[PDB]
Amino acid sequence: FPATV
Amino acid sequence: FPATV
Amino acid sequence: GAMGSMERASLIQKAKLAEQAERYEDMAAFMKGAVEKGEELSCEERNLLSVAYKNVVGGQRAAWRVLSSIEQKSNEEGSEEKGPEVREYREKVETELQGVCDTVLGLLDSHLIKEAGDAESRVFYLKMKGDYYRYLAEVATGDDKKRIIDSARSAYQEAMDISKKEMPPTNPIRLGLALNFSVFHYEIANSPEEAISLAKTTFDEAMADLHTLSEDSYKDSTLIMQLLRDNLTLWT
Amino acid sequence: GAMGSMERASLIQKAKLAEQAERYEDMAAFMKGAVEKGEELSCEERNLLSVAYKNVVGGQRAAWRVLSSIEQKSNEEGSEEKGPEVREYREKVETELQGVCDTVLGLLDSHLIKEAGDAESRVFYLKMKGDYYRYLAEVATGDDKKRIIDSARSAYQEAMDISKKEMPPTNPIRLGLALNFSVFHYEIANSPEEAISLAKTTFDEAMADLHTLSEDSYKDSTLIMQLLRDNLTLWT
Ligand SMILES: *CC(=O)Nc1ccc(-c2nc3ccc(C)cn3c2Nc2c(C)cccc2Cl)cc1
Ligand SMILES: *CC(=O)Nc1ccc(-c2nc3ccc(C)cn3c2Nc2c(C)cccc2Cl)cc1
Ligand SMILES: [Ca+2]
Ligand SMILES: [Ca+2]
Ligand SMILES: [Ca+2]
Ligand SMILES: [Ca+2]
Ligand SMILES: [Ca+2]
Ligand SMILES: [Ca+2]
Repeated sequence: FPATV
Repeated sequence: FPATV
Repeated sequence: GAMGSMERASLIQKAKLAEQAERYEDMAAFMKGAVEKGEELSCEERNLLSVAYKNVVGGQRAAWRVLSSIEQKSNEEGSEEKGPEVREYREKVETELQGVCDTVLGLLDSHLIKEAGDAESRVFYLKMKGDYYRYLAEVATGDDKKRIIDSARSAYQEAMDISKKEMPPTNPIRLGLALNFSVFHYEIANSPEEAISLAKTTFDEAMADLHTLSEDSYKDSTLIMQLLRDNLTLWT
Repeated sequence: GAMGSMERASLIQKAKLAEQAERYEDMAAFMKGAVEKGEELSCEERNLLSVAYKNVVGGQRAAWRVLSSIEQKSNEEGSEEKGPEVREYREKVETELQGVCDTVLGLLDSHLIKEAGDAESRVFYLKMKGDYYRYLAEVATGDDKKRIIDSARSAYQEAMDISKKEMPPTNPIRLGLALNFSVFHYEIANSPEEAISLAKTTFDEAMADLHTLSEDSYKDSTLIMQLLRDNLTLWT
């Protein structure tokens, strides 16, 4: 999964 | 802490 | 609500304790109580609200993904019938997840966003609105999926417009918003080229502004820039 | 209860799914429902019950320890007064922990232990009884601490007597019981010499019986023996 903040 | 199962 | 009898300051204090104890459901309940006192949230307080719900919904999402994968496998050719239980339990988890998203969206709508005038607070809350509609979109399968997607998009776009006008390109809120909206494009809106373009442009404009920053601000901004780079590497 | 309308087999199926999704509160609720159907539990089913509650109470214990440490620091000389909130929140967590222990002890008393005739099931349930009284003892500070300690001791001792008469010295249940009762001695009963003696004797008697085992049984027994050794190394 891609990075989110 | 000591090991327990 | 349940927290109606507790002082606002005591709620904040206990949210911080809950964070230290990794009790994120309790942290979320304390911060919900604090929001429902009706006063605006400070920067620190906004961050406590976001951390608590991020961790609660993050666990829900991970569990939903596990269950969805099992359910998908159950519907392949040659799979033995096991009854309604996998679907029922995935549905239970999904309904709980939707309820947490609805709770956060409700706090934003009553009345955090409308009272947020400063760019940093308004952008922070609109980013959250985009994120929790995005989590709703991840599990949406019916006649409202398009509308949920559009609600996410609209919130993120309003946040982006504000951030571009009012914040420097290295601002951590601005950067994190862009990171997440770029993921929206890739994972939700079926727009990988838009995702890549946004990540790239964001990274490059931040790089050009790093020279203006203190050592500590530089550290914060470069950490988020590395996440943009990580996604670009995944996608290219 | 809440699970009264769900089939026993569906409860078991969903407990397994909950385990895969790391949803241990849901797993525990499903297994509580299964126990309340009134039928005895198979070996696999006993293991699901124990895993679910172990993980729930394990998280509670870790949070309680964090909060207790903060509270202890708040009562040192030179510490600034911060009000009742740390104590109140530690008390909340403690009360929840006590409620989980009471729930498990209630399932054992109504009616898992009295219907357990085979040595392997009876010893398994009495070990659990000792463990959950031990967790109660960890947080006990009033006029019942002595009685809680004695309840743990009594359960463990009954389990030990059965296991010595009915199970081989390499049996994993027997070994895990001894491991935990030895920790009881060290951490709860202020009997470190008893703890050390028990761990040592258990290890040595298991070593002498390993020759009788298959490859897979050998692996199981030696894994638990290593935990005995790890504790001995910590304590000597
Ligand atoms: C009040 C306010 O400004 N809140 C705020 C600012 C910045 C962050 C934040 N800073 C960093 C630095 C490095 C990394 C990897 C992440 N990071 C964040 N995360 C974050 C969050 C949790 C929300 C929205 C934007 C960002 Cl970047 C956090 C909170
Ligand atoms: C029905 C039954 O026999 N249940 C059962 C048997 C054995 C275990 C078990 N086996 C191992 C092997 C290695 C290690 C490190 C631990 N281990 C356990 N754990 C355990 C549990 C969870 C409860 C009671 C005794 C033991 Cl040893 C588990 C379940
Ligand atoms: Ca007040
Ligand atoms: Ca269900
Ligand atoms: Ca305002
Ligand atoms: Ca039935
Ligand atoms: Ca409290
Ligand atoms: Ca029986």
